[PDB]
Amino acid sequence: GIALKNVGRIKKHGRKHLVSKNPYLRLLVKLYNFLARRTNANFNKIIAKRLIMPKRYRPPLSLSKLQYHMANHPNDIAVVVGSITDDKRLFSLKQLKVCALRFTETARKRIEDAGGECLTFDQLALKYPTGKKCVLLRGPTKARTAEKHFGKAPGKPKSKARPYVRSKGRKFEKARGRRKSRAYKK
Amino acid sequence: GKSRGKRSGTRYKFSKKFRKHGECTANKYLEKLNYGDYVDIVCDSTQQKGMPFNYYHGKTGKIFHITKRGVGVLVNKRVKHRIEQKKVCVRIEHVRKSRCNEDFLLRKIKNAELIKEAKLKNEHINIKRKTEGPKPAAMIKVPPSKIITIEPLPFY
Amino acid sequence: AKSKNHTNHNQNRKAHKNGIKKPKKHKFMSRKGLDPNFFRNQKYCLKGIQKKKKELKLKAKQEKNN
Amino acid sequence: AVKKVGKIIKKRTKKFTRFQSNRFMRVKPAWRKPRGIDCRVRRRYKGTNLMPSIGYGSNKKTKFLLPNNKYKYVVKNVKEMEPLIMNHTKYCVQIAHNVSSKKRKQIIERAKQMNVSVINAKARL
Amino acid sequence: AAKKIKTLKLINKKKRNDLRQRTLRYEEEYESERKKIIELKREARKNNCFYREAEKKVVFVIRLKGVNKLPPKVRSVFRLLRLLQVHNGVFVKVNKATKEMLKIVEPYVTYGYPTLSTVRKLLYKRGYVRVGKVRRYARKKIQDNADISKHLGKYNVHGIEDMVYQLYTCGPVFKKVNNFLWAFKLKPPRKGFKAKRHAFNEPRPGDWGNREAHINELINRMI
Amino acid sequence: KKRLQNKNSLTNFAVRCRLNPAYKLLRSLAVLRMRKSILEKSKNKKEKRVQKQIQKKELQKINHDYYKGVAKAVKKKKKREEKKAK
Amino acid sequence: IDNSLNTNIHQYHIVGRAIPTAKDKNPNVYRMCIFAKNDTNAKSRFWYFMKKINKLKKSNGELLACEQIKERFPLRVKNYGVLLRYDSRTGTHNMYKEFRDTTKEGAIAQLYSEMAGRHRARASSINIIRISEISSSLVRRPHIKQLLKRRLRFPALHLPTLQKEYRKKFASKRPSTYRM
RNA sequence: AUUUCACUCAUAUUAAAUAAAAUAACUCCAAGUGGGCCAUUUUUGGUAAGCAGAACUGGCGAUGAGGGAUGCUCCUAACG
RNA sequence: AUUUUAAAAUUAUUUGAAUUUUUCUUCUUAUAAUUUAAGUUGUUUCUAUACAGUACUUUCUUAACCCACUCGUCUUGAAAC
Ligand SMILES: [Mg+2]
Ligand SMILES: [Mg+2]
Ligand SMILES: [Mg+2]
Ligand SMILES: [Mg+2]
Ligand SMILES: [Mg+2]
Ligand SMILES: [Mg+2]
Ligand SMILES: [Mg+2]
Ligand SMILES: [Mg+2]
Ligand SMILES: [Mg+2]
Ligand SMILES: [Mg+2]
Ligand SMILES: [Mg+2]
Ligand SMILES: [Mg+2]
Ligand SMILES: [Mg+2]
Ligand SMILES: [Mg+2]
Repeated sequence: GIALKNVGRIKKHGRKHLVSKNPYLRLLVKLYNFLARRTNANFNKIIAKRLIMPKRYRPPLSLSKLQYHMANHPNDIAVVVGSITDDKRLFSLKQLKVCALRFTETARKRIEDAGGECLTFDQLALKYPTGKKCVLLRGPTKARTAEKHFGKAPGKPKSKARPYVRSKGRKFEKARGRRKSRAYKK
Repeated sequence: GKSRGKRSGTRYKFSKKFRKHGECTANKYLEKLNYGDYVDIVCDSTQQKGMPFNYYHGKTGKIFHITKRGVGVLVNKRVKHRIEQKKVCVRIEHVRKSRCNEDFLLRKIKNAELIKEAKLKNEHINIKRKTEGPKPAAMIKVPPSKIITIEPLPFY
Repeated sequence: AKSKNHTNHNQNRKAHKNGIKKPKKHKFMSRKGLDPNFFRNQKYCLKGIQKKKKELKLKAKQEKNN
Repeated sequence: AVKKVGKIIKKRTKKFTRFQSNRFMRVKPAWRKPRGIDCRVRRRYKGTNLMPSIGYGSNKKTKFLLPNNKYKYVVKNVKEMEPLIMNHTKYCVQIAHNVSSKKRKQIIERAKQMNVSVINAKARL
Repeated sequence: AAKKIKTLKLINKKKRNDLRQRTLRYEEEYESERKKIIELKREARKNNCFYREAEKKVVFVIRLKGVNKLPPKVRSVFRLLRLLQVHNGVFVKVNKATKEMLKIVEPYVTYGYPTLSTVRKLLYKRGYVRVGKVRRYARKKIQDNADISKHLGKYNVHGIEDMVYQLYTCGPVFKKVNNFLWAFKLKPPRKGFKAKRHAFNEPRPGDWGNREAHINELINRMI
Repeated sequence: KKRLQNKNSLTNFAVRCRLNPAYKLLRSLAVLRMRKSILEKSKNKKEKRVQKQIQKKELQKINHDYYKGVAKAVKKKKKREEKKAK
Repeated sequence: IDNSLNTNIHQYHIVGRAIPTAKDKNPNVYRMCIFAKNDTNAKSRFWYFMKKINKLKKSNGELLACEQIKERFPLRVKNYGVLLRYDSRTGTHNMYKEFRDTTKEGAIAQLYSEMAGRHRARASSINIIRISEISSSLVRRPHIKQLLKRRLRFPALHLPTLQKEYRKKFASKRPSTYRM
């Protein structure tokens, strides 16, 4: 015998393949794997990796944050591997160039009315093979509500986690263990 | 039943040494402390206010709080599969400036001038410490009249 | 019938299976309950510094774009 | 033991028979993995039945070849054996069990014209 | 533009000539040291004095026990020395720290001082190399000088005699050369051991001590 | 690349000269001085006795004195202990 | 030349001292003569005795010489006397013995065999003091006096010892032990 | 204290050695367990026990192969 | 389908220098070939001038030599009186 850990076998931890059976997405994965391999640019590698991630790691990005992130990058291209949504809290939109996976109808209409354009990834692969003057962006990955229940258990000292409750009110879990008046707080 | 008090098992730990009783000197009250310093926790039993707990007697930490007569110290402690940071609040008599750091400080100060001189003459300097190694050869002079012969001894 | 009542046999093999973990080494910690009358003054110092910095930056922007 | 004819090597020829199937007739000879404490076959005692493992696997280059040194293809009518006109040196044909004699005569006659061998061209004669 | 191959073809030839010259000077050094030591001792006997020799700086260590039933502190040190199974063998540098590490594991090994010809025989008959990106290494046998120069030619070693030189004497490049080699895997000895239970210095047949210069005879029987 | 047979680096002359570009010269020189000396049976080896007379007489007195001294010291220790035991 | 008859004991001469210090900058020097199987064992015994007798440990000392004394007349027959000290199961004793040989280590080889055969004493429990040579007028043990008469003769009464290929298993006449 | 500007502190031999050191770090969802026993060394009750009760490590259990005639725990050594 | 290449070695003609002074002396400082490089090649015979024979492949049956306690289960522990 011999004294190795994990019998000498190396370990990896992430997702290895697509789960989705959409044929257009499979064509995209083939294309960008080829680009990443034959032009190792650290731009095509990251893209080829990101379009394999599950849904919870491809969050949406709104128009207002898109414009705010590109405020000091005029005449550049923003790249997102999620969806763009409209934002009714914006009053005015600039002229922008954006590539992404999906656009909502309202956001697509608003972008084109201000003089910009929307691109798909097979067009950015054709005009920007190595991602010159392209800026990679992503949306909030820890804003989902499910994340508000994770972490330290609600009942440990100074935990911010939400509990799982039938409903909300003065009659639902607010008496003993939540105020000093009933034997202790938290 | 079982008896686990706060001062249990400290009969010899918390006792003064021979012919060395009495309260502390007056210069102990003139020591300087600053944030981030290394410090030793040594309980002094003749001051009963703000004594540390049994476990921490003899440990070393860093300062995270200074008050009128108190100091907060960050100390590691092993709990069963991990190490936890503990926040220990003690009074000023049970506190001593740590000496575990001084060789590094002297080394830095002294190596500064050697580097400055070597670069001033544009030499090549090596400043890392050297582990004790094998010894070289030498020629040892010895008169024949000085070698004494020995042999095992009989039993008595 | 009686039984065992204590042993910590096999406990540090379990402890070393996932090693002895260590603290996290952050750069800042919270000053919630620490020495007051010193951190309130620090709040004032930092507000003054930020005011000066922002005013200079804003003035530079104002003249640069004209 | 090991059997070798040409370049084809078989690592074992005997079958794996089920433990205790020689002693009780309600136990069939098809292999089942032994589970259960105190088995003496699950624990690899010497002198008893062996277990099958992935080590006895065959060379990838010669895994499905017959002693003919070709692969086998089973056909059901005359039209099914169309693709064999391009690779007539790597494949041999066998006729399905439930085809009549009249259909078999036609299949055999076409296989001869294509220069492909038939494994069982003597049935129902 | 077939000039892309000719400049490389000249570079290889110049590299080969440089290696030849370096090897010849190494041979000179070996003969000179061997002769000087043989004269200093002869002069010491004449002038009523003793000439104590320099001590060794390098040992070769073999493992003697399997992987079952060991205390944890022994397992840690075996891992840090890169000795993982029964009859492995590696070179080790001699310091205060390595001596104390070697005292922990003494009853399970045996070691000694290797000669130049023993080093050469080990490197030519049982010499393997780690090739690849860091942490992906692909054990390969030497067969040529390309792999050596590719990984280690930044410190000016180009070929197998250069690392023989750097191993036999603790040259400036010892950590890299030693770490470049795979751990040696060796046969059992041709006439057996005496008793791995007992020590070399015990008045019985035994094996596990430090056998200073008798290591060469043993590792010629399992090479 | 496909792997091939690993050739014996010591007894296969072509690969031995491939790894060491200096081995041919060293081996040739060794063969030359080997043939010279074996050809000098009954022509040389006759004076090697003369050099024996030259330098063994030089070293003999020193070696003889050294071992004489060691032996005398061991004997003196014996007598010194035997006198004390009485 | 016949390795079936060799013992593996030789004699060595070792010299050593302590590493000089400020309190002692020219320390005493020591020598011994040790019988062992190789030079490494001789050094081990030297440091063992340095520790037991003086206050030297190998870790703060250095070695000056290791010689391996050879013998001058390996075909003349000498008389030897040996002084011992060894441990029994219930105490420790010291002894004097005599041997006849052509080498000192040849006599030490006999001594280890005899002390194992007669007293079950292991090499780990034996300390050797003062091997030397003794004249024939000062021999004490009767079994050595028998061997130094004027005209020593005796018959040979041992049984034959034959090569393995002539050591045949079906004989055709039962052999004789007489051999005159 | 904090903040802003200047100058400068060994690296390719890496501010002491060695290292199939990233086979790392961190989140989520869950199973099965919570009657144990044995050996060297230390050790409590008892005249003692193949008795009862603790400590560090290695094992049996969950594990077969060669040796100890035989043998769950001993020696070598762990399995395509 | 173009690294079984380059290089290295060998042999026979060469262009120059050393030294160890030589039918294996060195330094690819010019062309040709060969393998010791660049993981086995050749010659004879048989099967045989056969179409299933007593030969070859294969499946059963019966010996020898070595080895092999009754499965499932609860249990620290099962071949278990
Ligand atoms: Mg294996
Ligand atoms: Mg089969
Ligand atoms: Mg079981
Ligand atoms: Mg033999
Ligand atoms: Mg043996
Ligand atoms: Mg043992
Ligand atoms: Mg086991
Ligand atoms: Mg027995
Ligand atoms: Mg039998
Ligand atoms: Mg049996
Ligand atoms: Mg169980
Ligand atoms: Mg029971
Ligand atoms: Mg059972
Ligand atoms: Mg019973």
